[PDB]
Amino acid sequence: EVKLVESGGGLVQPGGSLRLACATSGFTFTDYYMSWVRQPPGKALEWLGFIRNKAKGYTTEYSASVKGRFTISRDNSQSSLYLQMNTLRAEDSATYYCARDHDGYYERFAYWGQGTLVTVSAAKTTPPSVYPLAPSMVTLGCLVKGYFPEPVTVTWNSGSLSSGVHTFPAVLQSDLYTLSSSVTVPSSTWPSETVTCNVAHPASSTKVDKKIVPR
Amino acid sequence: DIVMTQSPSSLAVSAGEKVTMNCKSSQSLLNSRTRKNYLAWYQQKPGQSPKLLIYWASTRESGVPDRFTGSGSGTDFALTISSVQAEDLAVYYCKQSYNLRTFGGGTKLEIKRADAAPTVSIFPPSSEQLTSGGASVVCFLNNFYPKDINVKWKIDGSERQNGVLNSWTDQDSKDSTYSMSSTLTLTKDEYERHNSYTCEATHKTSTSPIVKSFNRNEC
Ligand SMILES: [Br-]
Ligand SMILES: [Br-]
Ligand SMILES: [Br-]
Ligand SMILES: [Br-]
Ligand SMILES: [Br-]
Repeated sequence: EVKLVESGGGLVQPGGSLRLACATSGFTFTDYYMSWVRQPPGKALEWLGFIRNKAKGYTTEYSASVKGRFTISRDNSQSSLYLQMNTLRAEDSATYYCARDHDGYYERFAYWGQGTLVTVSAAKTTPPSVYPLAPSMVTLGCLVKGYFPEPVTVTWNSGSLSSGVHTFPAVLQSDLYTLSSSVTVPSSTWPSETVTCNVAHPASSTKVDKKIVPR
Repeated sequence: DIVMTQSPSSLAVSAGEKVTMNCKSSQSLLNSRTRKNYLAWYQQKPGQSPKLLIYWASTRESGVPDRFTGSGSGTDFALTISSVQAEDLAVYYCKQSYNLRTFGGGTKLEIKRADAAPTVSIFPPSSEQLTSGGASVVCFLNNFYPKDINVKWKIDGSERQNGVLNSWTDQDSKDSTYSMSSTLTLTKDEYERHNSYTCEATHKTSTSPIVKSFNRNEC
C-alpha cells in the first residue's frame, strides 16, 4: 500500500521555524517528484514546491509565495521528504500535506498524506478540561473546553462507535478553543454498555478518558 | 506562474442531478510532445485529504466512479458528475502541472434534500465543571436540513443572547443532514441564581419550535 505520513507540525511562535517530515513507503521513492501543498483552515489548496526524482537530479522548485524562505529536501535512503519552513508568519498557519508527484510518465498527485497542522501564534499551550454530558435513541456527549492549540482528537469507546458521532468544530476565544462531541446510541444498549469519550491533545501531552455516568 | 480559476464557487444539487463545474488556465496546458493536457481534478471531502479523480484532463484514476468525467482542452476544462450521489459532497479542485503546479480555488458541492426538523437534547453543566466555577449549558440539534436554523436560549422564561456560541458539523455523507451545538456559558454564580434553562430550535420545518428544558433545582 502507498503511505505518506507527515509529522513535525504544531505550534510555532511568530518568526520561528519548523522542519516538517513526510515518511513514505510502498513505492520506489527515488522514481518520484514529491510536492508540498498547504491549506489554511477553510481556504483553498496552495502548491508550495517540489523536489524532482533521480532522473532529474533531485532539483527543487517553489511557488512565488515561499520561494527564498522555504527549503525542500529528501533522504532517499530513508524514503523521507522534508520542508524547512523559516521566518514564520500568520499566513503560514495551515494544514500541510505531502503528495507523491510526477514519475517521468504520469502527471498526477496520486497519493497524499493525512496532513499536519501548523499554528503560528504566541498564545500559550493549555490542555483541555473534559466534561461529561450525561442524558428509541439516546444522545450523550463530552465538552472539551479551554485548550490551545488545535488539534484534539475525540473518539467514542476508544473507537468502538462512529456512525452516530458528531464532533463539532472548535471555536477560539481569549486564546483558547472549545468543542463538543455528541454520540447517539440505541436506548436498547444504554446503559448496559459503557460509553466512553476519548480525548487526545498531543500538544499538552493530555490523553483523557471520561466515562459518561447516568445523571 | 500559471494562474487557475474555477466556477461556480459553489453549487447545491439534489441526489440524481447532473452537474458541471469549470476550470480555466491562464496558459494552454496542452503538452505538444505527448498530446495530453496536464490538468487534474481532485476531490476533497470534509476533514479528509484531497483525492485524485482525473488526470491528463480526461483519464479517470483507477477506482473512481464512472459518473465522474473530465473534459476540455487548452485553457478550458470541466468536471461533470452524471448523477450526483450523497457521498459526493466535497470541494473539487483543478490543478495544472504544465509548468510548476497551481490549484484553482475550488468548487464546493453541497447536497440539497428534503427539509428535516432537528432532534434536540439539552445537558446541564457537569458537576466537574461546576466544582471549578464555570457553567456551560449544551444543546445538540441533530440531523436537520437545511443548515440555517434559529436557536434561542431562555433562562426562567427570559431570552438570553450573550454567551452563546454555535458550531455546525459538515454535511453528512449518507443522509445529507447537518447537526449543530449551541453552548451557553455562564459563571457558576449566575447559573445558580436561576432555575429553568431551555433551548428552543425554530426550523423552517414548523412555526412551533422544538424545545428542551431542565430545572436546575430538580438536579
Ligand atoms: Br504517478
Ligand atoms: Br468515533
Ligand atoms: Br514543471
Ligand atoms: Br496553487
Ligand atoms: Br405554532
